[PDB]
Amino acid sequence: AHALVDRLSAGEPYAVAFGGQGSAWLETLEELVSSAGIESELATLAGEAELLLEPVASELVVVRPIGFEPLQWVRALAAEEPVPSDKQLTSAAVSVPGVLLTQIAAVRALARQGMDLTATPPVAVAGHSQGVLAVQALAAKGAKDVELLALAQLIGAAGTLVARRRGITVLGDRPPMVSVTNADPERIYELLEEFSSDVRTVLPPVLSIRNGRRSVVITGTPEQLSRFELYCTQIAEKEEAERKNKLRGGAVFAPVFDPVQVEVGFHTPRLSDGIEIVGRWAETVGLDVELAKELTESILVRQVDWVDEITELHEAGARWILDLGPGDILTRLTAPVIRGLGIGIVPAATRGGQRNLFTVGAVPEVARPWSSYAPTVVKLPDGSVKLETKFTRLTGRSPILLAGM
Amino acid sequence: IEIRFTLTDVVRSGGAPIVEVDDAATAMRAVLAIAAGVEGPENLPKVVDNTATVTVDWDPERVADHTGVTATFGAPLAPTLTVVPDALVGRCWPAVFAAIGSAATEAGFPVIEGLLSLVHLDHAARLLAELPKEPAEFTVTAKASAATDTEVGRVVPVSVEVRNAADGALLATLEERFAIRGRTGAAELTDPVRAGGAISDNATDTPRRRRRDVTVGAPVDMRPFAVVSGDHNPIHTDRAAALLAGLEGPIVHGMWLSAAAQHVVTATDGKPVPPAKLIGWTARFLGMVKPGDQVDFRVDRVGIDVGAEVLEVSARIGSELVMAATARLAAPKTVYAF
Amino acid sequence: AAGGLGVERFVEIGVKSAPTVAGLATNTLKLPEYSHSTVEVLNSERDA
Repeated sequence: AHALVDRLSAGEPYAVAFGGQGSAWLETLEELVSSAGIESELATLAGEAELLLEPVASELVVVRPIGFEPLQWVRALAAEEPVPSDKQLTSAAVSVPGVLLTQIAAVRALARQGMDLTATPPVAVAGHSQGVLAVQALAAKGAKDVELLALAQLIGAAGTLVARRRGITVLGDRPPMVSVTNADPERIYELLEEFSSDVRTVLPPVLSIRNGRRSVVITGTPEQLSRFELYCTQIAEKEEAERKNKLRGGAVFAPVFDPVQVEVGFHTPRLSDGIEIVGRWAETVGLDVELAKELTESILVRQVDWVDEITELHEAGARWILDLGPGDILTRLTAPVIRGLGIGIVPAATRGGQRNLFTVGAVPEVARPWSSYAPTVVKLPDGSVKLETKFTRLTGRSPILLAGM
Repeated sequence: IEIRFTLTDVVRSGGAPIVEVDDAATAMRAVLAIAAGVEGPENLPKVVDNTATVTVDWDPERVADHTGVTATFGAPLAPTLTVVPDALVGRCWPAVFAAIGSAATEAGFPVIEGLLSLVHLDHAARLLAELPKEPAEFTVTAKASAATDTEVGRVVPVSVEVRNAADGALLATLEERFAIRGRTGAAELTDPVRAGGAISDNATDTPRRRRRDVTVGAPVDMRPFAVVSGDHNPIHTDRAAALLAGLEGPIVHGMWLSAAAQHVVTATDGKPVPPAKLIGWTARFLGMVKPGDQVDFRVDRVGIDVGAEVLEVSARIGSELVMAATARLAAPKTVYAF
Repeated sequence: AAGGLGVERFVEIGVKSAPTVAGLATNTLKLPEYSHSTVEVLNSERDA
């Protein structure tokens, strides 16, 4: 008896969200296996992973051997001794498929208890970065499940072959993925454009993710990103001399800059040679569906305008959003984005938020629709008009006062 | 691919109930020939005659795979070059092996060589003052300088010349010496004796300087390096062949280690600028290495040759010495003002 | 910058004259060169 699903059926609508790369997936996958009492799906998913690689008529010569049997690494990690380094596990080749498996296993978990109820109905299914993959075949029939993992195996593979990290330095530390805070999307692109003016077409930084109002993410070659890092520092310091003059228009900006743990540039032209190869990799497999070409471009080259997409499905008035992504990523990214517009969001595979899911009474978490506190008009016995607010209601007077002077 | 063998039994001699076919050596060769070359590369030299490598092209993804196969971060290491001099060994490998047997081996040697008994002694890359670069094509020549036998077995030093196709000049010289353990000869005789050195005209002497304390993991499986390098030897892959050869296990490629310790010397004393700095490297394999191995390397600054710093490297897994390495490195580039 | 920015060493010679144009370089390495580069300022007098 799941109230939300029961709500979902008669009452308020729902939307599925899938997280992308940079989710710290392995520790979630390790826990998900340990927290799993049902191995039934993992039997077929492991076999089809073995199968689908063999018939491949696509090039895929380098990829298949560097691919690893998922069942072995898990059982090893369950003996508590074996596991490769985080640096090896975070590489797109083995990471991208593993992230989807964590998400797919996250789908099954809820589907175990309540399936008759916990079956299909979202309004829409949306995804982030490589998360758009697992979105597609979840909306398709169940035989398409590995096709995600199959395409993910292909996505991270070509992306790795085409472009991979050639250097890293403890300071910052410097990745292909960079994030700046507090600064306008226009201002960030300005400094971006200011710096990109000085560099060749081969290594420009570009805006990848716009996470919110003043929070963005710019990406490119780690070295060139480190150069953009220099200009923002100089401006920060020159504006410091401004702030200490005690002037507001003449005040320093207080942004927050710091890199990310992501190993390789995504949504950049540096992955452009990867699209083609990936496309052929799908058609040489039984993966044929017409969106394999569109997903790749969205993941590899085309940027992700995120806030606007999940908001669009949100402005459709769908009250609920779940995220089956590893750890939980994009569940909390979306929350202050929407905040008080009526949306509320439970991380999926999180025990606290799942406690809501499985009960009749603990379900209805619905974040406050600010319009709920919107002022109203009041009449009185002598017939005075009163503008109603949380202030007026208490005091019984107009919501205006002459402050102590 | 299948390998066949044959036995013969004469029980008149009870202590020798089994005596097995003398065609074994020639029979073993035909098996290796099918697997190794598959008649894919073909030139037909006798051991003395030059072994030619037709044409070789270096893709940017072959740069990445090798630099990704061996990586160093925790020590502030930043690999930079178009082609690491370690990448030379991948080009010259399939040609060198062809010289391991011959009529000159038929004359003075029994031609008894277990391939499982093959032991790599030393490997070195000497530069002609040219360094490898981007897309320009390479063509390699391999020659056997000598064929020697030792108290511990048969040794075949192999000289290798790497040339840029488009330009048509010799860029580098690669040196390999292999040890088969069962043979004796009148060709070249050595008891304990072999020697090699990296030497230069103008030299300066220095004092021992500790540079870096290195921590290097060995790969989980040896197949990834086997694919890139072109070394298909079942010793490093198949457990049945490794056990048959009486080995501790699926031994890590000594060649991977060679690029492993090098990549550190490349980035550490070499600093964020390795490419024009290391003009040569030599590597000696002291002991065998199993996968999943935590190995500690230490490079020191010893002396100076031709304005290039010499750097000595020692390797230890616990108490055991593993690799002895030495490299010629140019100093961090200097700009003078008066 | 056009030929690559990797590690550079700046050495001044002439013995006791060495600290000067190095100190000239040092302060110059600070103000325009704030880009965080690995650079070594060496003097014949001081840094021998």
